[PDB]
Amino acid sequence: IAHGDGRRPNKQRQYIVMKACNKHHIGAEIELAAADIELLFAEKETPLD
Amino acid sequence: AMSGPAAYASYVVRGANLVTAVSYGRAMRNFEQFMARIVDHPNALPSVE
Repeated sequence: IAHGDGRRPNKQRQYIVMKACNKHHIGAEIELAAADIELLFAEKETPLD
Repeated sequence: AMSGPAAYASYVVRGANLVTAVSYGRAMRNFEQFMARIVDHPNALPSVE
């Protein structure tokens, strides 16, 4: 906005802004017993099995 | 020539035997006939006939 005092005039301006992503990683560890993975595949024998 | 059974006798831990086998460390043989002596018909003296 111009005005009538002795101040210098104002040229038009421009602003240029740069933004970027941030990478984030997540990890969880599960252990499964070897007998538990095995007997999911072993065959049915009896009602107690 | 004599007569005899053609196959073995089966014993399966199916039924109410399986609950006491998992929950406790023990298991009957013929739980159902063993239950009908105690709670279904008590105070009956044993008689071989």
